[PDB]
Amino acid sequence: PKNPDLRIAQLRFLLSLPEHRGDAAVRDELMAAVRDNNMAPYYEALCKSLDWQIDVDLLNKMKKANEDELKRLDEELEDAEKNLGESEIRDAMMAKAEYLCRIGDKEGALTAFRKTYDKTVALGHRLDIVFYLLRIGLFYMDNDLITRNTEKAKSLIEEGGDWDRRNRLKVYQGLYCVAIRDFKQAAELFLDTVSTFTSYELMDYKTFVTYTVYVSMIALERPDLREKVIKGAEILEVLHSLPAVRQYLFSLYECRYSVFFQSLAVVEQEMKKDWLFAPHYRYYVREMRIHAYSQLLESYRSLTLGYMAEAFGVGVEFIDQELSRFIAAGRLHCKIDKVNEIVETNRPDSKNWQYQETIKKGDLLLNRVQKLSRVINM
Amino acid sequence: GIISLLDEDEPQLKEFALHKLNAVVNDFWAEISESVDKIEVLYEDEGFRSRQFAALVASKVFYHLGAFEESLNYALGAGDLFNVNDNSEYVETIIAKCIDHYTKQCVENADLPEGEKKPIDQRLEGIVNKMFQRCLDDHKYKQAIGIALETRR
Amino acid sequence: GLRQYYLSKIEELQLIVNDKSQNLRRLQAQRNELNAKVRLLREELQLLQEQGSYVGEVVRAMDKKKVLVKVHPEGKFVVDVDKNIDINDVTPNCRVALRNDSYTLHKILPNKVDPLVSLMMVEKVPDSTYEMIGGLDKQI
Amino acid sequence: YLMEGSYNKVFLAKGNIPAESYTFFIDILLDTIRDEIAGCIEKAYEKILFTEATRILFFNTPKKMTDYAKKRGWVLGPNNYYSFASQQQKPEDTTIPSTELAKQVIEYARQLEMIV
Amino acid sequence: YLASLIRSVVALHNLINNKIANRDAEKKEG
Amino acid sequence: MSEKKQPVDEDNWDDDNVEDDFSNQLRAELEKHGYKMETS
Amino acid sequence: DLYSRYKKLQQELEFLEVQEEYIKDEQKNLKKEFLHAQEEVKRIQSIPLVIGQFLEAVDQNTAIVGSTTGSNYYVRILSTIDRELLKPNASVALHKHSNALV
Amino acid sequence: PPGGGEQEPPPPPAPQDVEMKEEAATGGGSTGEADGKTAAAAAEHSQRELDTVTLEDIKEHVKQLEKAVSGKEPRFVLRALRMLPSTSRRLNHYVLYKAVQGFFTSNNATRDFLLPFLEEPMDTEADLQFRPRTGKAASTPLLPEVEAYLQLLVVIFMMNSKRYKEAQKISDDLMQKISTQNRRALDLVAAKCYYYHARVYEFLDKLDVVRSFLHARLRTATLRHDADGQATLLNLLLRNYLHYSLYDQAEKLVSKSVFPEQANNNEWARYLYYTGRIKAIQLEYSEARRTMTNALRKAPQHTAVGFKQTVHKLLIVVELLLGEIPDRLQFRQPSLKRSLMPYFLLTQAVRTGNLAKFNQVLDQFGEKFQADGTYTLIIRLRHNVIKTGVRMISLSYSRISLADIAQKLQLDSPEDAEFIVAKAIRDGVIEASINHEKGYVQSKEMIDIYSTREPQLAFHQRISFCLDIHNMSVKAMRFPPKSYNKDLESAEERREREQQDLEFAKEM
Amino acid sequence: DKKFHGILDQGEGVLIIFDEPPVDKTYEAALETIQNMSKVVDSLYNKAKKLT
Repeated sequence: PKNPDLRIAQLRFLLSLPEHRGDAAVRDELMAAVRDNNMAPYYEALCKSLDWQIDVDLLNKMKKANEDELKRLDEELEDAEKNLGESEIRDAMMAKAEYLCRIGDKEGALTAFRKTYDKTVALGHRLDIVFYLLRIGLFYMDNDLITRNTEKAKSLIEEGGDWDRRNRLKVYQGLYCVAIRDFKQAAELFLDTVSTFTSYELMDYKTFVTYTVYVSMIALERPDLREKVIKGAEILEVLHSLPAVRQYLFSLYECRYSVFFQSLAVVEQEMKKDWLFAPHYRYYVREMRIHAYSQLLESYRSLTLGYMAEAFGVGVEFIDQELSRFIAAGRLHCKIDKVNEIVETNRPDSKNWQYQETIKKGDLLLNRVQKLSRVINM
Repeated sequence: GIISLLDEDEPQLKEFALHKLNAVVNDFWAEISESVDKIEVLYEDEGFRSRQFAALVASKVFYHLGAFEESLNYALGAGDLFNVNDNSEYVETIIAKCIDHYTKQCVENADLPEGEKKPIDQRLEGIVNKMFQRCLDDHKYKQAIGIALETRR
Repeated sequence: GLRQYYLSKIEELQLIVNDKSQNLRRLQAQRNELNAKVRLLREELQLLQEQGSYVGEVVRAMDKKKVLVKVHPEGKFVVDVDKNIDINDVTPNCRVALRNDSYTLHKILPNKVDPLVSLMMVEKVPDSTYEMIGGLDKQI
Repeated sequence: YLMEGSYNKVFLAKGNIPAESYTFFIDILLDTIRDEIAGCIEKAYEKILFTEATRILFFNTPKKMTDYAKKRGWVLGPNNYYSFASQQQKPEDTTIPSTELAKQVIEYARQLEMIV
Repeated sequence: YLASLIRSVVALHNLINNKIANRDAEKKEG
Repeated sequence: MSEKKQPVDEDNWDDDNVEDDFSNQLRAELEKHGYKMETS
Repeated sequence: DLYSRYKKLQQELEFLEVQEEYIKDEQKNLKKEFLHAQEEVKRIQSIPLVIGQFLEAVDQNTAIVGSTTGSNYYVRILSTIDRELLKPNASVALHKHSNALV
Repeated sequence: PPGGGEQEPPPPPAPQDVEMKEEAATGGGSTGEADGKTAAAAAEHSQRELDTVTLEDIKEHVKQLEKAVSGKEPRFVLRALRMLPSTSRRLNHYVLYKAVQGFFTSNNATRDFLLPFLEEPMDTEADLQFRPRTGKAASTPLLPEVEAYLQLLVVIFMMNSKRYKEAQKISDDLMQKISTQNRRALDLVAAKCYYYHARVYEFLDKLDVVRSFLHARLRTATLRHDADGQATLLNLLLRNYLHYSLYDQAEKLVSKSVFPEQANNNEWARYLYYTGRIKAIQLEYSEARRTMTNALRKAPQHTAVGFKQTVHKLLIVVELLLGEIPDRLQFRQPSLKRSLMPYFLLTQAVRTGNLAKFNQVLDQFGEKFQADGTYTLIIRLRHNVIKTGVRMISLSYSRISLADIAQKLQLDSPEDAEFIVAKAIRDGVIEASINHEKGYVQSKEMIDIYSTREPQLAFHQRISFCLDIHNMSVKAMRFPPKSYNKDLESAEERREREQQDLEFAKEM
Repeated sequence: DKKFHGILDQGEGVLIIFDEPPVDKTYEAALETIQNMSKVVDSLYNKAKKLT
């Protein structure tokens, strides 16, 4: 049964990576682990965990009950094929091979699922099997197997409208596009926030709301922010339940820059704590800083540097080493003066920077077909 | 390193240098391969007791570096010290140039022998008819019938 | 001197033989494909002057390499076959190609269409499944 | 240190030799940097007085500043070294690209239609 | 630059179309 | 084939460029700002 | 023999040298004639042209049409037609005697 | 005795079976098809010879109880291999020594007994004119001596076996190498034996004899035959000259054999690396990063710790000498975790602008870079670090005092911070002026590089290159048109029947 | 909010106004072709690299 199954892997993260944080995760992970027949997924989580020396009877009672479910599948198959329904063996393990998917590993899942895929002639079970493959490929981050059943799913979204199987799917493309650092696609898959539902994997709808605002504040510009997230009632009333996030969004839009750092270290700190964000929190706020520098600094031309400490966020030499590392980083289009204490900006035309990415991609694909040209013909 | 003492202006250290140009002409052969070519300086100099051995080893070092005509001309003017041996992998090198330039000159001399004929350097035909006598004396005449055509004589 | 002089001519020349011959072998086939394209292109103006081929409909075959073929607009004909066509391969109710001057049996086109597939195509029942059944499980 | 613009440390080493005399070598080194400073005056600088560039090498007031001030510009003036930082004439050339590109575009057309 | 860039990929695809042609011809034909 | 003698013996790159500019620059910004509220 | 082993072997270098220049000449000559024959086939189109309708094709470059006289035929194509302008119900052109695609 | 008596008898039984199919068929085709037939058309026994290298590189490990490699040498040394009336009994002699190994005890080749396995080229009608047989069948026992190398009374046996191999080698060097690939096949066999020769007879011994001997072996190359001795005898010339310090690098400039003309993607592939470290130690001027890159992209699917780690190191060592730098650890295979630490930790500091951070790397892993000997190239990077600093600050700040920039660059001295920055103008890393009286350094805003005719040059480098890869994709793909040879017009009898039916339509 | 664009001065309150429509249409439309053809060559791995 894979419907509560994501919290398990999130708590494997929460057990493993925060090294100080190693008590309650091995409490509640055990609470869900040595019940509900979980047998395979914790031997190396036991390696990361302690010895837990007497696990042997705990193993044997649960592989014993697993043996009971296995042997009653083995009691089901012959009366199933004896008087036949819709091939009631695979009609049994199209319900209980998902039990074997949670309990056993991915193999007893996958050969039974690619097995049972050829039975149900309508997509109403096929696409749910594909959803199960999406979820376990999400668990073991099967980054090539998700690319298969995404398209193999999408091939079955045509016939019918199936918007509880299409808008539902857009959640999966959004979570994979936020697993990878694809933010402008991630908020775009997080466009709706209406047909999105009280799901199994974000049991708080508001956690999904926090995710789509965290990606949207990078992914879109002011025109969109000043129409979409500011006037959405369905997005507004759920952040109305949030004291910090409602402040965190409106500090940027309402030009409240100094408290924006205060809330920013909170959101970045929780994002540092967060599973499936934790790969890219260091990429997030380094973009948030230079974006906030763009928003304030593209208003004036003759703004001094000593205004930004008290007006923007404290620390003059911090603004010095920060801004430089960004002009030096080839973004943040201005040119700071030092020994008269002023910051001067410019405007760049969309002809050199638009050229720059073209020489990047052109040299990249030239390296690509260069390499494959070396590959073929020995 | 022995190339450094080519500024002595005493006609015995040139001879002491060309003592060391025939046996160690494979390791720092690479060293004096292109760097110093003062063979023709002492070779065209009034300083004798050298100009005899030097065009030999110039005909060694300029050979492998594609200067087949340079080693051919210094092969001609090198002297009795040059053709004294035919017991190496080098007589094969010098006859494949000298008989070649000989007979391909002698096709033009087969056109116009009257006037502008060859200034033979006294072995340019001497090893032609000499190595020809080697072909006569080595009992082979299915080849001695052949080069006798090839000389255009 | 004929060993180290004369034999060295042979080891040299063969290297020019081995790659100039190879360049020749590439080059003449490189002609040859284009030549076949040229004469194949010229042949079509003569070949397109030929008359067309009739389509027919085999009812059923009979004795001595013959069949019974009825064109849609015209009448049934007893014709023979060509030598490259098998009787068991000739199925009843199958279309053919047919030459026109002697009505010799030419080829065997597609498979027409089963009179029932046309029928259900006309009727167009709304195809269904168990997954669109609303609460009729005891009747199932 | 001669690779980068370490100059003063090089003239500290000059003298700070621990090994032996090395005098013939550090006098070639005393020169091959004399023309280097004698070029380093020739960058876009302000009016340098008769003290700053006078003391950048190792002289008080000989006529060696007349040797360099008459050798190059930054001429002897009213406590003045003259800046002829012109750098004006060389741009705005289309014709040399209108010959070289006239070569290169034909070179494109050769390996585009003519079979090779 | 774009047009020449695509042309090489086209001819390379023809080379793959050639390889598939000669290989699956050597063992099959003999 | 592949004789190869012995003389000697995404997920990864955008994080690596964050490591390129940002390999070790203050790591955990949480209190430096509050240490500059009283100095700045 | 040993002497003929070089004379007769340079002889075919002289003899071999001509043919690559020769096929070098044919390589352009069949192009320049192939353009001449390239247009030559389209005289069949001309004027006196009857109209049928495309149905389907057996294979590469041979198809099945239905004449507006009423009867269907097994017909040949003309080569220079872009085949991707055919689709299903194509109105085609048929030669009035040879009865092929035009 | 039961475990050895059950596990030890199948080893002979296996390998002898596969060795009656690899080099028995290579014995039939490599000698019967190159000594008597052409091999330029059919030289598949050379890549088959690569297979009978790669099997035996990893085939033997143990000191050979049961005589499973040590019993091969009493077997495989009684080889006349003259003709089928003398080899049809040799096919029985691949079976009789199985009865000698199994029924009896054979001769245990354990560090003492190789000399009665060597003296076979005289007896049993063994010869040397079939040097396809005696070179391959010289190497095939010359290998497993030196394959384990087992440094214990195996250097003189190796050595004398190499002396018999040198006798066969002299018969190749002087004795009738014409058109048989007598020279050419034994440039592969000579080439491979130069390595075991060079594994036990280089670092132990004095390779410097094989310097002048290698000038003789290279000397007879390029005169008689012009391939595969042009290849191997130049990297094999190079590999200790790099290791040592000979002047042959400008020798390698004036060398003719810098091309060996399509040297089979091993010698040709690594050759570009071996000439890459040449201009590395002779001051990379961005000339050889394309041939370092070329040597990297011409390397096979073996491993990286062979040499691909080393070219992956030096290849962007020299780009750190330039100033540009890509990301390196981005393919975490068998090296982009193990060997990168000190090196990626170095370029991590190089991509910064900090001065003594470079020293914090160099004290930390100076000896590790001395383990590779790259240290004499690592030492000069401070120039490039300060170019990164002056380009960084000169790009970032516009009007900055010189009394700040040495303090941020921890240079400790403004008075020559005039001079480093001064050279930075004087070379071309930055343009604008310095108010030396005041102290501020101003920098102009140079924008619009688009109309500054340059990215046209960045195009024109690549337009011609992509036309070249198109044209090479034309030149190496016209092979296909072959085999099939008849395009019939239509027919003959159908043309006659068309004449009959047209004659009947004309009669009608 | 980019409904207007220009600059705002703090020294004396001056709105320097400037505009041009830049060439947006060319380089990005040429650029997305490149990321199509990247996926094309990735498909050429799936018919060339595994195959022959």
